[PDB]
Amino acid sequence: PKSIFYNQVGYLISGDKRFWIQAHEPQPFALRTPEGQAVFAGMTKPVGGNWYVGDFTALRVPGTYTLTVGTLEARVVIHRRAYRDVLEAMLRFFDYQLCGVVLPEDEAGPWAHGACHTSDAKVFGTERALACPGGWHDAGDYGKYTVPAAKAVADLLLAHEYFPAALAHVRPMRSVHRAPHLPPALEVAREEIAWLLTMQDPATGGVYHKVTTPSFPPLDTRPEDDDAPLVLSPISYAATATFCAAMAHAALVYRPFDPALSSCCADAARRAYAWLGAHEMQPFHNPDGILTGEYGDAELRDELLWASCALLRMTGDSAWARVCEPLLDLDLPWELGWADVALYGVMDYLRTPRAAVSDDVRNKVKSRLLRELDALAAMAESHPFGIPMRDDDFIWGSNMVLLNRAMAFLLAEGVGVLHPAAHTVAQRAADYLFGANPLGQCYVTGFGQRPVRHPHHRPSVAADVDHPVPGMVVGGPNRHLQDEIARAQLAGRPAMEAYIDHQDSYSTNEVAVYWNSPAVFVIAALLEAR
Ligand SMILES: [Ca+2]
Ligand SMILES: [Zn+2]
Repeated sequence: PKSIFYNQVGYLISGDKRFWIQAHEPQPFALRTPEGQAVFAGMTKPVGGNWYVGDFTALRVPGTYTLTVGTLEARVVIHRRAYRDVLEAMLRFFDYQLCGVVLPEDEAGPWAHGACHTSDAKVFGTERALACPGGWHDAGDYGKYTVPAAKAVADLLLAHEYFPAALAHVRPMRSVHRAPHLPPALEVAREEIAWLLTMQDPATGGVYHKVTTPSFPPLDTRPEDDDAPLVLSPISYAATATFCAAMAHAALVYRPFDPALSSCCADAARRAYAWLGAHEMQPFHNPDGILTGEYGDAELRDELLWASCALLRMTGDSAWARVCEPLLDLDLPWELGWADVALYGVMDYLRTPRAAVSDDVRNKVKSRLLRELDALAAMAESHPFGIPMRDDDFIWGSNMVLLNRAMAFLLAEGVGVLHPAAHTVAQRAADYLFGANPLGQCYVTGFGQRPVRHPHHRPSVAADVDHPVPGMVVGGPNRHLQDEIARAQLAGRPAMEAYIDHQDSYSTNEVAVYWNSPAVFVIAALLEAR
């Protein structure tokens, strides 16, 4: 497959521009207008392994150019807002996943419905029932889970706070949101917050782990065709803590837009934390008779960290610094979910007014955060595609691992922790996700020259349209070959090549709400840069 590897979505006018080829020496290259006029030229340079890169960043005039190097040819496009449409489709994906709510045909097209899982969820072990209407279907399945929901919400909320201008005029589905009509990111994220609120037991303040069917309906199964009884898995520490942090964050962001919802989230967060103080950290386990997504976790101190730090920033009360800061000194991995969420708390802590926290602890936190970014930067400098990844990092949901890492750079920039490689990593992450990889694969449905055509997504599989729901970020290459398709097809291939666009490859070609949400953040960042 001797080919030119590039960002198949496009390049920003004022953005960094790079293409990849396999070679053993530098080669001259050139870009020409559609009419054949040479407008740019340069030399490729080695970046490790068999890989060479070409840099045409200085080419600022928008349009479609013919890139030539050696005998190889490719067409790249430069646009003022090249990632405008893909960002829109990425946020619109959340509306496509909406549950218990009719999606109008004029907006949802061939994947329209219809109200799925309207059944009042029976609490596990009992006959009492609460109405738990979504909200979003988590992944390719239709299950709704509290823990990963908190990440998806937090990311979209963070995307709004950081890059409101880039998201200001993206349009979610028209007839599914209420008043006051919020900025698109907040307009979309509110739906998941609303469902999450109904997941909190008013009796104990605790939060149910997941409301799903007992088992997984077939890949072919339509949402409404899935009418199995809805189980309500027990309250868990992880569910309550992540709920608490997400609500405290929601209560803070939505205040100048929806004061009514802001008030409701704040009270829900406090009650949720009250539960944490009276219950031990117990790892969730699937109830007997439940085989849906467990989303378990044995380490729960980072959840408490996030919950504490979120309430710290929500209240601005230095009383929270007493519980936050000891947890911040722990050697927990500072990551962005869904299981390891410590960095979310770190950010809330750093975005808290300096007068409410300890200076020496704040300096230590900033110092560690920079070290972590330094390590990622070193990884990106060694990687041929400039992304903060090693071979053993390419596991289940490697694209989220990548995107979370790019997000960490951009988040830290917002709190005065500026690493010089931050915006380079952001572009490289987008390049990789949009085709700049050993497979030349655009890992987003409905975009690029080699798009994802057969994702592990039941609404997409159900419809016989031979093209899935657009704007879905798939899991990406997984070296552990954790499905029957991958183990047969992808055996022997390098980590970055451990992907296949097969609808039955759920460990490489699955989608998720918490996979699109960091994608929204990173892509919005690139558009905001202008
Ligand atoms: Ca954890
Ligand atoms: Zn549903």
